Amino acid sequence: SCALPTTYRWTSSAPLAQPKDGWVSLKDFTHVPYNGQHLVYASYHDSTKYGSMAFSPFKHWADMATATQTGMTQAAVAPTVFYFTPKKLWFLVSQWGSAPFTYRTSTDPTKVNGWSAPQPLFTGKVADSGTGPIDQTVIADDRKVYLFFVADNGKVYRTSMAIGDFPANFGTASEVILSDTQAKLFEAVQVYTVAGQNQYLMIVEAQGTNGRYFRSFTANSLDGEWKVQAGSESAPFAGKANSGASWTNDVSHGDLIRSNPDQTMTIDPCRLQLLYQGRDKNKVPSSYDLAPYRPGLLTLYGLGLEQKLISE
Ligand SMILES: [Ca+2]
Repeated sequence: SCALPTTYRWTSSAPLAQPKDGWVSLKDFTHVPYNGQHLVYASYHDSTKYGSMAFSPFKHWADMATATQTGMTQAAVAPTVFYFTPKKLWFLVSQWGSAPFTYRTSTDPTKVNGWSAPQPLFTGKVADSGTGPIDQTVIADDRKVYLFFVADNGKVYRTSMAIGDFPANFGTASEVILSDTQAKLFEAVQVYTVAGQNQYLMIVEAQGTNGRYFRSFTANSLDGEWKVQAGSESAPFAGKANSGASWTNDVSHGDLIRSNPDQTMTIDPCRLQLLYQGRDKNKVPSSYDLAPYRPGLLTLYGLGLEQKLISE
């Protein structure tokens, strides 16, 4: 069985790429499989600001370090990329600029600067947050499309629309679905359909005493109740305690590897992997925004498909 484990254990790659000259970090990854290749969009930070970028499509993770890094002329910070089958169109969702969250569309998601003009996807605000809504994800079932987000404030938020309405502005409304301390429900929410397991998986980034880490929750439906799965820093979904990463304490904002680029955000638990951001634990960053984040890949320990998966 590929059922998600009670106790997670991973092995990690080394840093998978360095930012090209003029950039300090690569962050906040979103990945889709595309024509047999890895297609990764990301935030980046330079000396003074954030932007967004993509890597040239690459077959193997070893390839990521030399893939070409192309900046987007219109920033799409903390992006989400997927294919929306009921419109036969690719979507890139992001924060800031013309609306709290925006969407843009394309027939070919590898045209880094070929996306449509952004339109509003969400125009709400939330209470008790110094950032406002950040770090969206989007995911659908057969009935509805859902937007989940966080706010640096201990809360996870949700809104939805009918499947047949998408895309449109979700609007101004949102609901708190999880609440805890600021540290416990902080950033980088992601939600997935777990293939073959008849369930949904949520991960949320938390600030731990040893580093950033992910906490997991599961639900029976996207409009259902989320209950904690692996929520402690000592036994997290993914963190210093169980990553196998020697180079980074942080296990931070990224994307599980999706089996299917579509709007269901499906993952194959038999092939469970996390594309994350980490940073050198042996240097103290100048500032958070100058932190030297880099991509890394976790692969779950003990998979039946381990060898086939690791060797690609
Ligand atoms: Ca994200």
